[PDB]
Amino acid sequence: MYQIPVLSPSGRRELAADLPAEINPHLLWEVVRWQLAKRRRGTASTKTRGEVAYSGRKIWPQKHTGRARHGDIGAPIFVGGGVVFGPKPRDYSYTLPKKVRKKGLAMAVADRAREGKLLLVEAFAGVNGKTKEFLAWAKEAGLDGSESVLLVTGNELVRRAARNLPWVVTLAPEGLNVYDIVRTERLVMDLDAWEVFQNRIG
Amino acid sequence: PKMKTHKGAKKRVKITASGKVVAMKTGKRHLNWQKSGKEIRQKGRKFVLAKPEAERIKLLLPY
Amino acid sequence: PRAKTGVVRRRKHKKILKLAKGYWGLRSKSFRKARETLFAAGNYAYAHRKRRKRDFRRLWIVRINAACRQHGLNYSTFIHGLKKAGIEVDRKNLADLAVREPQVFAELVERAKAAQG
Amino acid sequence: DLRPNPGANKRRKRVGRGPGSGHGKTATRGHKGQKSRSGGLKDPRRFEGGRSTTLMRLPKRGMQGQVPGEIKRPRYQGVNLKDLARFEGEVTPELLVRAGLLKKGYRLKILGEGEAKPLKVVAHAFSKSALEKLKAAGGEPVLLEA
RNA sequence: CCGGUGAAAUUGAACUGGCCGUGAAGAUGCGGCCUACCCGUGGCAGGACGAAAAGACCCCGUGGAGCUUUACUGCAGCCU
RNA sequence: GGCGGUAGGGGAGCGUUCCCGAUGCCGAUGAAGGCCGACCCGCGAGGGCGGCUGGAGGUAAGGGAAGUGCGAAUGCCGGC
RNA sequence: CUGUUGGGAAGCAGCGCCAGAGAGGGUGAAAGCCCCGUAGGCGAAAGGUGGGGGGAUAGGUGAGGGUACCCGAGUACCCCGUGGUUCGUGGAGCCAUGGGGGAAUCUGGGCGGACCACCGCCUAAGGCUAAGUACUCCGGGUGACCGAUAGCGCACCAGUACCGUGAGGGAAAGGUGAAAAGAACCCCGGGAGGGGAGUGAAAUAGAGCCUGAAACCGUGGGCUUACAAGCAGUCACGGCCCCGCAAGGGGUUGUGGCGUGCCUAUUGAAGCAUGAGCCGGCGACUCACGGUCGUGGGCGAGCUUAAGCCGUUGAGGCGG
RNA sequence: GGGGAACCUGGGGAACUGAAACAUCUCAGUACCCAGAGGAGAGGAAAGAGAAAUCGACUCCCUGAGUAGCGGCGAGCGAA
Ligand SMILES: [Mg+2]
Ligand SMILES: [Mg+2]
Ligand SMILES: [Mg+2]
Ligand SMILES: [Mg+2]
Ligand SMILES: [Mg+2]
Ligand SMILES: [Mg+2]
Ligand SMILES: [Mg+2]
Ligand SMILES: [Mg+2]
Ligand SMILES: [Mg+2]
Ligand SMILES: [Mg+2]
Ligand SMILES: [Mg+2]
Ligand SMILES: [Mg+2]
Ligand SMILES: [Mg+2]
Ligand SMILES: [Mg+2]
Ligand SMILES: [Mg+2]
Ligand SMILES: [Mg+2]
Ligand SMILES: [Mg+2]
Repeated sequence: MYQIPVLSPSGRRELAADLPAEINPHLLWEVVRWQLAKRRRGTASTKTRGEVAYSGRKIWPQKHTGRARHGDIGAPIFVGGGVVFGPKPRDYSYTLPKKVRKKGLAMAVADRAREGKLLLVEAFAGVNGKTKEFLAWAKEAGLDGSESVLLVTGNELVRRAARNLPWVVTLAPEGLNVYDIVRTERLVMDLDAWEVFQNRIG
Repeated sequence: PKMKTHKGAKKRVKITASGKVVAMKTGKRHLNWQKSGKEIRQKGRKFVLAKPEAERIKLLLPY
Repeated sequence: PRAKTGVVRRRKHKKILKLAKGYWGLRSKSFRKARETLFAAGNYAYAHRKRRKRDFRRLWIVRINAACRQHGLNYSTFIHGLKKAGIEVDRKNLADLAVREPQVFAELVERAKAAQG
Repeated sequence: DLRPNPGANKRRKRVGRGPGSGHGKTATRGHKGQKSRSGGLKDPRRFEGGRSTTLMRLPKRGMQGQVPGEIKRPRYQGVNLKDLARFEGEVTPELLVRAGLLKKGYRLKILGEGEAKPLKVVAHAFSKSALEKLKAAGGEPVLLEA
């Protein structure tokens, strides 16, 4: 809600949040879905009785035949001919109003604050590139591999120091996908984030 | 795709402002070899209808 | 995302076979035949579960009628006295006491010849 | 909230219509039964019957078009001052679009109903029976010209 | 008849009688009555309205197609 | 108090294929599938349980997308 | 690394390690650390490329006054048919022109929807010009795409076999096992095919060799049938054989009660109205755009973007 | 000089179909035939647009816009 923790370079202090702290999950449910369909690459297809290679010639006359009545072999009633109402390729994206994700961005952040599962950072023993130069930072901060974590920073070095971490997924300061936020069971971010997240809302 | 309006209905009808549909009255440019001077009055004025107006509404819709 | 038939269409035909057990010839191994004769059964079993009483409802009476006419009176004349005695007891089955000790029933008869003659 | 357990509310799931069954929907696929049903019934809007439609109306509503079509005379749009009191000052069309009216329909005329803050409104025209309703307030210069 | 090789159309399934009635009213299949051991084989064709090519017949379709014409419109061609 | 029911309307559910759930879990001490059963849940479409076979994948609770549920079309392929 | 089931371990347990590499595939089953590889980094003597940089060259570079020279020809313009533009002769321009009449050099010539006057734009009848745009035989990456009746017709010697003179039509068919270690040898027998031994974890994996359903055929066993009239079942009782603990349960049926198959169209069936020999699989309301109603959520005199631009590559933000 | 899966320019160019018949109209200058240009093709530097004594070669996406308009003013067609 109002209160948030911070690992300063000089100790452990806090800060006052400017953030609405009500709830509405059918918003998030209606935001996750958007994120997941827009990443859907439109690729599935079958072939209707037109993109089938068989010709367009009656198989045997219907008059005086003994059997039934038929025509070209693209006919779905046959076999191997055409698809019925197959799934030609098509986009799944749309345009969800920004005011749903903006507010949707805030809602989820307080959700970790409301549970305390938050941390702004600024001090790092791992301001350089090494996965070992981080897990001890997590040791001296409070991440013992028990539960998952999302991480944000504007430094492409720390990402390296954890890009191979199964329980820690990289995230740039911008695309705070509500998916990965709710995906991970805990969150971490930096001021380099808390100026754009603020310039979004704050 | 992108529904085409019905210009043959635009020129004939006008959509109101309570959703109703109103057209000019019929019978005023043919039968007038002198018949009831009364009639040449309630036919020069617009009238509204009932069910079939929704048959018309859906022929417009962007306008 | 294709979803072929597969399991679904077979298991059902196995259930119809499961209820078509002992049905003559194709009527128990050919599917869309077994489907049929099951329709009639559930109907034939319906009506007859309504009928099984009327069967026994009838049978009991004849046995009763067999008893009263062994005292010397008809079933019609038997029941009335019981009814005149106002005895909502005689479940027409429970009047089977003609081989379930008879005096228990033989002296139900004389309690009929009272209130009528 | 963790990743799962963020389901929708209620009254919202699709479960669209699936009329290929044996007692759910019918073996005639819902709104079908009689005959003449597999392609379409023409357009049940303007047509059908084959009598005379209801296009039997007269279209006197004239000026139904020439050849170059429309012509560029400016659209006069009015504005009710009811919410012109939301702000105040030298209000001009320049910002009246920014507020939420006109929308480049352009050529602003003022009119309407209510108390008018003596706020000097610059526009292109004013409704008479509202201009004295302004006269007891402030000042009202006119547009450029034509 | 014996040895050897070995198809077909048809077929919802069958444990497939007769008669007198009923029944959209031509019943092996409904009611009543009569007859009849189970199963084959040789043959005859009364029934199963039998197999239909979607009857060789009649009608319908705001179907098709050929042909005709002082039906309609256009075209070639011909005159001009 | 009402609950026969065709066209038709509304509501509710079961099953299949795939995705988030997953660098998750079940699986060689045997998965999916196939033979059974007189066991159990459900009125249901269905879900669990014991036995046999098979031998490597299968995926809960809540959300999502469908090439989605067969008894016939003188339907099509194949087999008989 | 070791230990332990297992034919086989990557599984299970313990103790560790790497991390800019925990994405994947393989190895007898499920491997971050066995193998190729991914993160990241280096790289061609030769050909090509060039779109970024550089040199050179092609080309180009002033004004005032006067002159009375030149400015794209059957062309412009007008008419008779005509097409294109949304223009179906409509008030019908403009652009191109098949036919006919036939100009002028800036005192000129076209246009601004008949025509005229003014006002404004343009200078035609010579040609050229990258970029931004479409496509996918080819290569790469990717998939809420299929998985042998599906996916193109072909996963496989397929545009083959087969049909037709001919254009042209055009299929079916994958799966032993990880390893052929594929049955030496013996026996019946003409061989084929089998029995045994043996390999194999398994031959109940045997070379159309993963799974093996259903229709269909046969052998063995429990019940029944040669006085009986039948949509072939249902109900009741007894009877025979089996399971089980009282009691109960399974399978069969002798007798008695009742019993006019399914779907479709039909007012109407049992029907002498359509259809199906049977089984097993493929097979039938989805999608795009616009719109009416309903509903769920966002904001609320406001609500909202589209193409496109920055960025990891299943991140979003700007863009009014 | 010929080939090249589709894409591109030009020369020709239908009818089914829709109008619930059908001739103007639509399908449509689509499908098909021909010739040719290449990695692209075509167009391309105003005898332009269009109303401001304004924009400035050409192509391409969005909006304008199913607006203006075209129509046996019927289906329906469709700019700048
Ligand atoms: Mg929700
Ligand atoms: Mg024919
Ligand atoms: Mg009684
Ligand atoms: Mg007695
Ligand atoms: Mg469905
Ligand atoms: Mg119903
Ligand atoms: Mg029809
Ligand atoms: Mg009508
Ligand atoms: Mg006013
Ligand atoms: Mg017979
Ligand atoms: Mg004729
Ligand atoms: Mg599966
Ligand atoms: Mg052991
Ligand atoms: Mg194939
Ligand atoms: Mg094909
Ligand atoms: Mg085939
Ligand atoms: Mg089947």
